[PDB]
Amino acid sequence: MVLMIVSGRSGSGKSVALRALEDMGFYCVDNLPVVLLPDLARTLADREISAAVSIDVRNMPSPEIFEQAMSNLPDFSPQLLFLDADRNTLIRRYAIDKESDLLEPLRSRADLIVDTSEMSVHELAEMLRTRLLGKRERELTMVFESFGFKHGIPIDADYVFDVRFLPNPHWDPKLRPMTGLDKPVAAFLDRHTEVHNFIYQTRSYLELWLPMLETNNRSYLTVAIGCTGGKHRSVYIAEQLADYFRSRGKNVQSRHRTLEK
Amino acid sequence: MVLMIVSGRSGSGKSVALRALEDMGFYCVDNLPVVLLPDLARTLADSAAVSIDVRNMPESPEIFEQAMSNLPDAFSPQLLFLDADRNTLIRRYSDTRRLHPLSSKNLSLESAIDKESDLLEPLRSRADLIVDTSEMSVHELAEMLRTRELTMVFESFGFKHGIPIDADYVFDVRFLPNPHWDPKLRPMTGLDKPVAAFLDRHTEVHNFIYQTRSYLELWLPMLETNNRSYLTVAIGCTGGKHRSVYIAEQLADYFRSRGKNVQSRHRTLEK
Amino acid sequence: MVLMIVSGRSGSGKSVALRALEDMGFYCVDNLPVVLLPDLARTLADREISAAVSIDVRNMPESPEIFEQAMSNLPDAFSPQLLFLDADRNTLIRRYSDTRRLHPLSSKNLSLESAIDKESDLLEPLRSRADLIVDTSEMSVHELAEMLRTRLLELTMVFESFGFKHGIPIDADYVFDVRFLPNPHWDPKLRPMTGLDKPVAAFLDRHTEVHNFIYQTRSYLELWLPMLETNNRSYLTVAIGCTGGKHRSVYIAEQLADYFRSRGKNVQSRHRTLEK
Amino acid sequence: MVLMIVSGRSGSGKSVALRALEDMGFYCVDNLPVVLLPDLARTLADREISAAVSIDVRNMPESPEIFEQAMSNLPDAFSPQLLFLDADRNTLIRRYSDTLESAIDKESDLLEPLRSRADLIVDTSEMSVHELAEMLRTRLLGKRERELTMVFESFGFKHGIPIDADYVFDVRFLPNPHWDPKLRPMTGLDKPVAAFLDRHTEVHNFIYQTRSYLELWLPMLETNNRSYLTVAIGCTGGKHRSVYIAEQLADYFRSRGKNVQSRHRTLEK
Repeated sequence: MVLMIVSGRSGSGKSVALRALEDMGFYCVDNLPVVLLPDLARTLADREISAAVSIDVRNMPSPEIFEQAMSNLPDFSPQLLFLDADRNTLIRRYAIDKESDLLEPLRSRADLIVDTSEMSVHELAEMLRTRLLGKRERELTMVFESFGFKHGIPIDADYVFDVRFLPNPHWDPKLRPMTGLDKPVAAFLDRHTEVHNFIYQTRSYLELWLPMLETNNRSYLTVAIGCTGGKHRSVYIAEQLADYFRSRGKNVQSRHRTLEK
Repeated sequence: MVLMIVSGRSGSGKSVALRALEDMGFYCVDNLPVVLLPDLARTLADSAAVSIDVRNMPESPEIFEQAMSNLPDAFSPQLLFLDADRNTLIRRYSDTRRLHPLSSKNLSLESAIDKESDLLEPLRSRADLIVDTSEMSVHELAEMLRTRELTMVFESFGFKHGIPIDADYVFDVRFLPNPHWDPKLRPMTGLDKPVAAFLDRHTEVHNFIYQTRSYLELWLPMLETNNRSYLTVAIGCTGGKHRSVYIAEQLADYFRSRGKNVQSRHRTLEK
Repeated sequence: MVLMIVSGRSGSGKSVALRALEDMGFYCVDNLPVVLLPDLARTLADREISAAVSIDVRNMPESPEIFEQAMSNLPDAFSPQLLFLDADRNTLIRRYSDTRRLHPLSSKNLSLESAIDKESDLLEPLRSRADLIVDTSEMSVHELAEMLRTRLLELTMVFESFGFKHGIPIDADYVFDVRFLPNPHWDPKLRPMTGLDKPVAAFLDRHTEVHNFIYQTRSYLELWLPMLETNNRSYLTVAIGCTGGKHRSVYIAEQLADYFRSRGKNVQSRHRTLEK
Repeated sequence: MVLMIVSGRSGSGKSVALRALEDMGFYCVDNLPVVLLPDLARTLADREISAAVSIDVRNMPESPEIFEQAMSNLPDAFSPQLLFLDADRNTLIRRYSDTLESAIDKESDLLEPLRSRADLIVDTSEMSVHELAEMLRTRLLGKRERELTMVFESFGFKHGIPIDADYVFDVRFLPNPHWDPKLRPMTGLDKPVAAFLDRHTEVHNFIYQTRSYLELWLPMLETNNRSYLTVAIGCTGGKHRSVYIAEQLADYFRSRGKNVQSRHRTLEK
């Protein structure tokens, strides 16, 4: 039923908002010409799925075409979000006076507006899931936590997954002082087909049971990833699994026992 | 006037192609449905770049054929199909989003990427170009495309007169059997049948023609796609009257028979 | 004592293995002719050391009878063990130095492609009898070495059942929560029995969704079981747990256990709640 | 007919010398027990092929009588020659920590039987890997003064083909490392630009198929009285792809024992 029309200054993060919608299951068309907007909708109404378009400084038509084109919308209920963005922040993400004026028709009719000035990629993403799903507190909350077996299995765990067989980044003495949050330890593991495959099959196995765990009256679901030391492999896989479900819209929380000291 | 259809398995770099085509000046619309392709085309007549992906491929080619049929007269379609190794795609995946957010879940990442080549077989089997992005970084795939028919020229020269400035390749044949052994041939050239009958009756000349045409055929495809109108292959002996004249015309007739667009020149006989 | 035979295509890291085997303590002889292998072996016996030879494209005798005949005469107090490293065709190509004949001792080859392929054909006798095989394709210099230090220093699977109110068993490697499956406490007749007692078993067996959990778990375990087998791990512990540890977990644990018995594995079952 | 015995203190570069002997065609056995020396030789005598062994501190017997008894037992058809490398204390440490002083000092005692019989002795102290390799061919193949000389030079097509070229190969179609702005100030002698070109399978295959094409004709080009052979590789700028491929081709023929010389026209400005 919902048609999300994303707009905003170039550099504010409209593409990020658009990708986050896709991960939930929206069907998104980027930089579609304004005039064809209704044309798209009728063909997707019969499809029965939620849509998201982007109107960008390269795509805005005379403000009369925008009012005219949005008026011909059939079926589906709309909503227009655009973000504002600091000049120095917009430049850093990538004249400006011509680009601020052109978007004024869109700037004036937007149902929601978001200041993305201080937000990172992950931080803009999660803010937007929150404003289109609601900080739902009465949903199950998934905790993904990384631990080291030599320090003991966390008492609160519901599931425990052993990752000790995957490629060990302590083998490279350059990486030995870093953690799984640090970009080189990550790249070590990404070059291994089996690290990807373990992440994928694990979240797949959880999603098999997530409907039956979400609905029975459970407040938490605790998933513990563990290696020998809790510094490298498990820290990576846990944040990885954790950020996976975040994109699915779920209520997720990550915590790394060995690193929180 | 050109309609750029970017395609490929997820992980192959089509997201890079659109950003590059846009930096080039195309109008880029991502994930426009197939049926509406001409309607976008009709509105632009008064060059565009779209992407056909697993998320919009209609899974029955008749939807693709019908949609391409209604394309306006002012626009010409050209289909780009970036691809990469199965395991390379798996590594490129950033683990935190559905590979196919809009269709049912798969057995494996292996199976996920494999069903995607099966589904994309029509776009790939009509693909004007295919780019194996398997070895490429972010920048270099970009630049390969910004850097985006051949005529081969075989010309014979004499070393005492200097190497032709337009040469790309230079092959020295001064060591092959010298036809100056028969004084009858000494005033003739390699275009005259007797000098040819000498050089042909020596097995070792065929071997050089053979190994040289083989070494060229190794790189001929990669020279064809990169923006070269001409490829100049210069054969040279000492005077430029005998052995080079013959061999150069020989290489020419080979690639002629392979159908190539070939053209010959003899620098020593044209003065 | 061990006679370690390193093999593999050119570019695969056999040279790395020998540097790794040396840091570990082998007496390493590179390119020794096959025929002299027993002669090397007997001469190391009275000194009581394990030695490492490399059989490569430069010494593989093309006639497998020469390798078997030589393997037959090896002394008694030595046990032969064959390692064979390989890599992707093109990865070998990127590894090559460009500046040294690939096969400096025999006929030149059409193609780098045809060279590396000719090499796999010549080494199939060694590859087909290879005790372990290592695809070094994704590995750096250090990690091929360190991988070898790690398993130079057979598995029994334990499936055990517990109750969450009593705490997770300390020896668990994997813990799977089953508290969401059909609860057999619906039948108060079952309430004093355990998951080993036949009526409870017929309960859980009657629900299609219990088989699905049993099936989907052992299949998820099968994904990693090969790598846990080669990883120098003596035991693998899979703990199934419900709230009480009497019914659902006791059954499911015994199920997974009997499954891997049928694939032939080394399994042993345990129930922490029934052992008190 | 030759049996080359490479030795020296650990860190002297004997592994390098051993490999360089292989690239030319010796049959090399590393770390063979000293006692087995004659057994190896008897098996290679029929094979009609020239061999090289290495005697190292990990392999030299503690009593020099076993080494001398063993070397006496060498068969007729092999002629032994013993090469011995030595180097400065600080230099040995440096090559080693890329592979106790009371240990190297106590270990110096072991090698004296070999050192005092050394037919050639080579100071590898100030030498790089390429330099030790090039020196050792010189002391084994002579100064190849009357042999043909191969000249490999890289140029840029925008500056014109060098006049002395005998063969000219165009590589402008290969992955251009100017695509990575990081490489733009470098040359093909700089390690990253090489690493760029190495990840490409066709950069390897081009170097190989070119050196293969040249070796097809080299028997006839060496023999007829020709003093020089000049092979020019050219890309547009003569800074990256050609500079790399040219030196690669050159170091290949260097390892073959040939008389080689490299020159890069655009970089020698």
